[PDB]
Amino acid sequence: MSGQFTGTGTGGDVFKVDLNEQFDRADMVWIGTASVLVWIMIPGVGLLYSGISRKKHALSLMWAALMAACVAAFQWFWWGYSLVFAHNGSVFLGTLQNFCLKDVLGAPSIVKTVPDILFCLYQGMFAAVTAILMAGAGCERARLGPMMVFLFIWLTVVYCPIAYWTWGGNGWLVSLGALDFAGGGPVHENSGFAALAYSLWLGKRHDPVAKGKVPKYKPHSVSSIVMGTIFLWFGWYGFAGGSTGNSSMRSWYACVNTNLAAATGGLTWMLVDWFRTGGKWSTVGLCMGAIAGLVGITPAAGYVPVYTSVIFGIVPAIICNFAVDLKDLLQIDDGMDVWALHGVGGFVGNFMTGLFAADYVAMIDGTEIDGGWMNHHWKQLGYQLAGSCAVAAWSFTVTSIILLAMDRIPFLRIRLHEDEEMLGTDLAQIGEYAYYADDDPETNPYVLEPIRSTT
Amino acid sequence: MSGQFTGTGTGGDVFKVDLNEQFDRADMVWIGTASVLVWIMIPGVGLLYSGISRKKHALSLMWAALMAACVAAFQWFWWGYSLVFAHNGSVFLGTLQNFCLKDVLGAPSIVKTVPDILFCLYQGMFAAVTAILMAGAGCERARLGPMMVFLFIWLTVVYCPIAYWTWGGNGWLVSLGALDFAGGGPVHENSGFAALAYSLWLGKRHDPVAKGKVPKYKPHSVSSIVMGTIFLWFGWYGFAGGSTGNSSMRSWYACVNTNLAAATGGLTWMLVDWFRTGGKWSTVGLCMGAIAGLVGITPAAGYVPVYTSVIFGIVPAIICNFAVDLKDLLQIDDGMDVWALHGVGGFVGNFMTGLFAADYVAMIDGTEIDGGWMNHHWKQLGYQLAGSCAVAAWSFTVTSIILLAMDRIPFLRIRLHEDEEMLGTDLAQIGEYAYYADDDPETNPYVLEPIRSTT
Amino acid sequence: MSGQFTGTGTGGDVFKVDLNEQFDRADMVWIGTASVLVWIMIPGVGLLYSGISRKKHALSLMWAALMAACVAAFQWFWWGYSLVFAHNGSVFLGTLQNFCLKDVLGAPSIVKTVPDILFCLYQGMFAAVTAILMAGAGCERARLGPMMVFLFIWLTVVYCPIAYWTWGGNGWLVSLGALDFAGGGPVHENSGFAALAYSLWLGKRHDPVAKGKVPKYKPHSVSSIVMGTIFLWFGWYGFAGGSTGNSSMRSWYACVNTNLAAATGGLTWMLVDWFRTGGKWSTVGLCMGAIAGLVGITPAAGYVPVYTSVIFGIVPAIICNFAVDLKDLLQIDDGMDVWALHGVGGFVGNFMTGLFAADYVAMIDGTEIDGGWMNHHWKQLGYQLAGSCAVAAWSFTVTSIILLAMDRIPFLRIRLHEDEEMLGTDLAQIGEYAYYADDDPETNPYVLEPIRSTT
Repeated sequence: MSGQFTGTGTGGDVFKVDLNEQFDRADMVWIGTASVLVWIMIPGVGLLYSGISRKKHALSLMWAALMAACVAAFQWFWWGYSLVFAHNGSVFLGTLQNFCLKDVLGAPSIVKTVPDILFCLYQGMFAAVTAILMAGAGCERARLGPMMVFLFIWLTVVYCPIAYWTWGGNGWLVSLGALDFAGGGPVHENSGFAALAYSLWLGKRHDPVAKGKVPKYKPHSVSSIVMGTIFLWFGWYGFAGGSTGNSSMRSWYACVNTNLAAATGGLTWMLVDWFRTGGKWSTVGLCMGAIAGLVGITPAAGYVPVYTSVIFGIVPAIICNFAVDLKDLLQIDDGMDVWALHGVGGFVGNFMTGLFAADYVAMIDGTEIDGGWMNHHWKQLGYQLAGSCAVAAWSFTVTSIILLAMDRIPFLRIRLHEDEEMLGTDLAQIGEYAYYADDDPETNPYVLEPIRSTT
Repeated sequence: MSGQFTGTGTGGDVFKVDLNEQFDRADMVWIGTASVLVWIMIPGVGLLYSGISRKKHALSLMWAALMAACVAAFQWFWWGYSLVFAHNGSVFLGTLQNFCLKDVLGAPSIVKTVPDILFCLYQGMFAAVTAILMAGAGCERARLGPMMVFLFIWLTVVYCPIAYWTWGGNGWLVSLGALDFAGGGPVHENSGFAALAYSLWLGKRHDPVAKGKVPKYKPHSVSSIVMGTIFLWFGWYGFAGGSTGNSSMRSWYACVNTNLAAATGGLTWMLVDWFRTGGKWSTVGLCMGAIAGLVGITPAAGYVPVYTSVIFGIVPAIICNFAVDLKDLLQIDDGMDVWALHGVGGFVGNFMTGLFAADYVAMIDGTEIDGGWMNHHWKQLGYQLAGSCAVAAWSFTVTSIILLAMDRIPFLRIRLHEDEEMLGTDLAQIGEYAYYADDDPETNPYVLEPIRSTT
Repeated sequence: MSGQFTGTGTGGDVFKVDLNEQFDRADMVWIGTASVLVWIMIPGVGLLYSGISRKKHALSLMWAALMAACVAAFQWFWWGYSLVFAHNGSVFLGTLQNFCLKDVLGAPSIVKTVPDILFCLYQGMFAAVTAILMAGAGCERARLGPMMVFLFIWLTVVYCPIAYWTWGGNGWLVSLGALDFAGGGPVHENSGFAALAYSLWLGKRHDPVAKGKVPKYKPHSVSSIVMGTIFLWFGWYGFAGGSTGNSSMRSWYACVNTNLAAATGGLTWMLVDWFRTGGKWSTVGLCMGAIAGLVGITPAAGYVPVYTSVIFGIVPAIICNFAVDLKDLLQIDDGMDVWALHGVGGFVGNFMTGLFAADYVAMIDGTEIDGGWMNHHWKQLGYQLAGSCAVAAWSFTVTSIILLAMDRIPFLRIRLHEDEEMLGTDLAQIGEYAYYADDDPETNPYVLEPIRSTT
């Protein structure tokens, strides 16, 4: 009544109008397919960080990726989507108008080429990828119940505000003119500096794997590293290629850039390791460099000329390779790989987007930008820096607050203090905890949860 | 001659007309993509049931999934497609009009938005998923040759009639008005009660893993469980999202519902295990609950409001978690996990579809239904029950007949009697059977087939 | 200026025209999705050939697949795409007009339904699949630096000319009328006869695994075989289904043919092994037969009637199964599995395409061909043979030249002579090479590179 297209609410009355008439069907199919591709990045993250670990984590990140898929999907439905995309928000956050996805259907989303329900599906996968990056960064000696509560809180007050600034209709970074093609701020920079907060507050200090003359690479499972890198590179075609919101050839241009950045990242990191080790070929390094290039190109893929995409592989791979060495200077391992690849890599890619963004690349599908230094729009570089500094500041500070507030509450503390922690070898010889005898997550039906040596 | 569009046979003469003009190209692309996604559910099933097993099966279900992909694809081409979709069928079964896919091309299928050749591709994947569920349920001490003959027969006289009732142009459940969005009857309820027939006739009785005080969860391979659950959740976007037959936003609505049902299923099952074990976190339980929610939402995903999708996770996860305990009461393990998740989960989801189905959800793409209790269409619940009872009755009874008839034929008996079965340790010390020395399917080039201790 | 559609160069001025208006959006979405699917075939190849190996390769092919993805993507961007698709080529090779993908954007590609940038993405995946087939065939005792230089050279002077003959605007096989639906010449025949050149020049002679009474199947990892076969069959829907360049139902017809050829290949090979071993069921054989059928149907999938697709499974599976026995006659293992499946299988499929190709199958999307023996176009068979003989001759001869020229240059030699090769057990007891103590690529951070026993 008349139920015709409103652009608001559900978008119109399905008994009176065909809400699909507002959208190009092929735009919708590509973003639906891209959503399925982003979903498999979630176990990709878990396999990557399970395999790279120089310590045997009690919690298996391949399994924890499914936990994170569950918690993130519930959080997004409950209020995460609304806090980012309620079409009635301020410049810093949305509202609860779409609580429990009420009225999320056929109105054109902030990306006008797809309806709200499809943009909800797609952008929910980005929230889930960020959740498993965060669970991966903070997984060492984590308690599972507190970890799930932590992810729910962290998505609500760290991810959703930064996403709003980046993508929301009134978000202040959008208005400023900062460029972030595929969510490098909300996913990579954000999770990387949240990882850093974990590292400096809850990570183990003077860690035996980061202390003295110890190997930079000493992986738990190379096959897990490679399988994770496979799922991540495969899924990144949806992550970057879908960030146009349409079926135009800017989507395929973005995919070419993504593949070439991954390829030149992997080769660059391996070559850097070859110089730095005196002639060894680093299995871990090739995979880390592919990830550095994928992270590097994320803010840029739909904005930069194809030949510059090799720079988004080369330069993040070099800078991140040396960032990992900071684990030695701090003597801290926990959380630091996620910070090195996603935090440093995300900062570097965002910065370089202000150099190489081109108005004629964006205009492949009609997208209008001032451009970067390629267009002599010199001010663009400061817009990038303002966004990166704001994301890093908010993620680091608020994550720190959550971690330290939970640490003060005994049943929410995410990581026990060691003097509180009964060893699994001793739990096993108690009958109530005999299942700790099996310390191999491939056969144990139960998570080897940290237990307070107070019962 | 004139070769114009007939709606029958091949659909028209390709030298005179463009058969593609009848269809929206984006509808076709989504259903083609959805078909590829359903295909990877096939190894998903195999990995899931290989990993969950409390017994070391001689036949590897990850490998047997490829066997099932082969046998199902051949059966579907030979006559399975025709028995379901020959456009000239009765109310209980189709015909042999499309034997060896004769004349399967460009006529609009029973789903009018895609042509016959594409609907054949898509629906053939559902048959294959059901084949590996059945091979998984009956895999313990199976003989491979008899198993392949069994699957061919079972698809023909169990799957294809139930599929016809559910999807065929004249199928009686269609006419009755029963709702089954994505094939929960033909795939899940059907395979689950066929599994039950296996369990009660050919499964081992007084089984040491189900007898006395034994662990409910004792998995063969947690990594296989998790990888299977990954492929299943990823592929389920095609399974449910493609069941609209089109590129409309009802497809994406169905995907949101599927993801939220999986997410709330996984968390619910894990929480139930946490209460029931006194505080342990169940690795197996999280994955089983995701599957219970995916099964639960299958008949409902394109029919129910988004906020009700959490109920299709919560309630199947609870009921299935207690259904698994029935393995203790019966002291039978073999076949029972497939019955618990797909049979019980499929029944519960189908039942709840009669409660929560809504005419305004179906109408997102113009689909016309009376609705469920959400529309005060109280009679809908009895239509659901009639379908579930008919599927369970046919699958249980006819599977029982096939299994017991094959058991009476020495060269077709699917599972040897134990008193007929030479132990692999003794075969190994015979020179003709020395390859039984390697009882690990990761390195053995040969299936460790059960051998009659009569040669 | 006027910047309107030119059909050349970038295709027009993005500030004046919408280059996307030239293309059906759903055609573009399917080819973008198909590109992502071909990408996962790359690790598919690596897992397959890592798992089938009867020798423990020091270089892990699952990891080397990512290396090959990197080197192939760079080579394609640098000049590989231009050497195949520069719209200004001769009848044997392209040019450097699109060096570093200059001007590759919105002009219609040689496949007029997609733009250059998308055809570049798609066809680059075929180059990468061929790169990992070649790295797999030559992986035994390979040195990694020389291998990467070899792949770059081999793509440039073996792959790119054969691809040009097959797909280029003026390619001589195109003009002759040879049929090759999905690149069976450039990918399978080419890599298979390049593998053969490796086998006969650099492979080990009188090899203990191929000499005397030794098992035909003795795999390194059955799970790797199965996972590789999963990724290959899943990805082949993009490989074959995308080779129409469009969203028509010829794409879905091609997928039905691909699935049925894989299915009948797998069953046929397993049955042949069952007869030939006296009743054993071959795990490796089922997977090899699926690959033989996938290779067999590649030149044919969009050209032959559905019922003939079973012949593209049966006949390649039989001929390839006996081709593998040639490893016994030669007493050579290295490289020969890639030749047997891709070289022999590719030749057989190409040959049979001249028998079974049908003008009424091609015309499903308007494609015009004379047809094969199904249309009494008897000359078609000689066109197939001319292409297969030219591909095999060029690939074998030029690969031989590259391998033997690199062998003469000490720092480029791909495989050390054994008398040059220090054993890993002795390297380990040197302090500079102690990391050779860990000969298991699952935990070693470094490739176990062959070292000259001269330092």
